[PDB]
Amino acid sequence: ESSMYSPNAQYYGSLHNTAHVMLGRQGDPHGKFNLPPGVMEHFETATRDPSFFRLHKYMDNIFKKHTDSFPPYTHDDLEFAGMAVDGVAIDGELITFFDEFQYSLINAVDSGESIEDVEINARVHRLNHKEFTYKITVSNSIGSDHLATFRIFLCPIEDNNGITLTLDKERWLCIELDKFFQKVPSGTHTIHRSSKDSSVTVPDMPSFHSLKEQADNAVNGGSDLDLSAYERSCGIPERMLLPKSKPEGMEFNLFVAVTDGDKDTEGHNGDHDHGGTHAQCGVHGEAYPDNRPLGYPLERRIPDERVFDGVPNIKHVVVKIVHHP
Amino acid sequence: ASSTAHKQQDINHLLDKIYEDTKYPDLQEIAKNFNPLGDTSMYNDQGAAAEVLMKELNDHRLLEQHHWYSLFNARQREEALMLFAVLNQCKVWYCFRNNAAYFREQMNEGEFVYALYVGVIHSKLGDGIVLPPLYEITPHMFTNSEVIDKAYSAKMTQKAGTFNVSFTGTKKNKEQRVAYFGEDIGMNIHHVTWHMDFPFWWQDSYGNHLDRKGELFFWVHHQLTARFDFERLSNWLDPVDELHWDRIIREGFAPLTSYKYGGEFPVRPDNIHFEDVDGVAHVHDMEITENRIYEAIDHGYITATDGHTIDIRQPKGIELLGDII
Ligand SMILES: *[C@@H]1O[C@H](CO)[C@@H](O)[C@H](O)[C@H]1NC(C)=O
Ligand SMILES: [Cl-]
Ligand SMILES: [Cu+2]
Ligand SMILES: [Cu+2]
Ligand SMILES: [Mg+2]
Ligand SMILES: [Mg+2]
Ligand SMILES: [O]
Ligand SMILES: [O]
Repeated sequence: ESSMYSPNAQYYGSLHNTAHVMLGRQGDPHGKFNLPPGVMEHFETATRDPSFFRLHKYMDNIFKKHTDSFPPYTHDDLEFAGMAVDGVAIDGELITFFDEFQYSLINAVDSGESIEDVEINARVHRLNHKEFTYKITVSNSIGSDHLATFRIFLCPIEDNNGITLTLDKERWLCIELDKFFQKVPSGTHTIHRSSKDSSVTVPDMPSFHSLKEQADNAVNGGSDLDLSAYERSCGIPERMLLPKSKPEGMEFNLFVAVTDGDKDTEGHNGDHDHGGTHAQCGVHGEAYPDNRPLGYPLERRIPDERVFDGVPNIKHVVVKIVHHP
Repeated sequence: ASSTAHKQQDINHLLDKIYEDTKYPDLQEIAKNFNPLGDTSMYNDQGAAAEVLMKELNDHRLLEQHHWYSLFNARQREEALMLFAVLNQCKVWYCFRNNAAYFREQMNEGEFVYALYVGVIHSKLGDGIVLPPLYEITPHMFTNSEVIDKAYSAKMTQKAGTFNVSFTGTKKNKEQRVAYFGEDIGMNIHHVTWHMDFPFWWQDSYGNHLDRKGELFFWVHHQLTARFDFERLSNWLDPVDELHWDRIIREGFAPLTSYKYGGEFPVRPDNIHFEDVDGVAHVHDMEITENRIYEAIDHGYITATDGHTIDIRQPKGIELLGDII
């Protein structure tokens, strides 16, 4: 990155953070023109720049050399014995669209002495999607109810040239849609999971005006303000859960791995509140709740797809996403 | 004997199994016994073209059989046109047929096929004849090497078969998306036949003027270019760039096709600069030529050999430009 956890910054330096500055300053690399830092030199702005994603794919490939160095998972590594994913379906069509969102610009302008504010807003078009629900039918033949981790990914079927991808060529392209822990009772049952409840996403932030109104209303009148209804600001926006897709529709693989929740949460508390964004943003003030490597079970090479196909607790199905312009 | 039936049959026989000595005994007899110099009254030029060609043949100056032929090769073209010139002077079909049979057995097959085609097209004796498609007369020039090899295998094993052609390149090559345009066998016949109908070597002393040829040269190629770009637009591609003598040719090409005699067609790598071609031209010569043509366009006149102006600010100007380009 590097962080202050680095055991040897004198030798390994700070590749990623220095790269942000190297890239950000390429419009004036010698300071001759006195230009200010580039968009890459703030986390507020870095993703606006196309080169952000070229830099971060470069960095991602460094990590991938390490993750690719481990032996592929075996059947015995992956099997959650007695747990079979019988079916994966979605209740509701997968549909994206653009809608409009407003935020205040008042703090950007200069207010005089004794000059009344006027409302000044920006309106942006933003991606969004319709609500849907996963229906994951699972057969538990273990003999007792068991905690399971449900890991949900969206994977490309073909590339932009129309070439069908192998699982090994898909896995590093898959995007995480959800991760959750749920007790699966003995027998056959359908788990339902709302798109709204994804542990990858958080809702749009409340506006500054709304926070002022709610705080002021609570303070005025001796009313206990409680905002325990809102989430953290870390997390993919809920509205961006799905890729845009195409008006003609595109098909993707919806990949579901159901894994041993006891093993995954050992040393923690599996059936406890982990907040709404633990997949990539963790749990405020607590240990990370999932012991598996990030990306499990897609983070190692899969040279032989037969291994995955032979594991009853892994299943993928084809889903279609349609963009409404 | 001059009936359309017999003329068509004669042409069919002359073009059959073109890489081997004729298998038709009547054509064999003509090739053995006919004397192109034996009756000057056969010809509208009192026999001159026949004398010219027979002298080259008797002096052993003609390209051997079983050898590649290119119309763009000056000497090979000159030889093909010597045979065209004989056929073009024949007054009656038996002169045309007998000279064609005679020289079929003496001349390079590529030269012979070319001369016979343009001879039929440009002689009134050819009226009513339908020329066989060149993709069945010289299939190597229209068929990728893999399919030719299967045909060779079918012949080696004496087993009939029909083999599927499936476009050059891979799906990773975006240019393959539009291979169905330039590789279409009929599009290639369109192109060769246009040039046979309107040859750059035409002189009106051959018998007639080719009206507006230089402007039709502009137009037919403008339409090929515009039609190709419509296929690119249909396939999510941008329009083609224009070539520049001082800039890279981005898109290479592997024909995966072979001559019957001469070997495989050569590949061009992606992203290469033009190099001087020994025996043809320097790249800089192409730039100078281009500059001189643009000088005429921007002057509004072409410069004659003695320096006087040839006005092109008139409707024939585009035709005169086609003539010089
Ligand atoms: C060739 O194409 C035909 C029709 O498209 C098909 O029936 C046949 O199986 C193909 N042969 C091969 C070897 O693909
Ligand atoms: Cl149920
Ligand atoms: Cu970064
Ligand atoms: Cu042409
Ligand atoms: Mg021969
Ligand atoms: Mg030149
Ligand atoms: O970043
Ligand atoms: O970052």
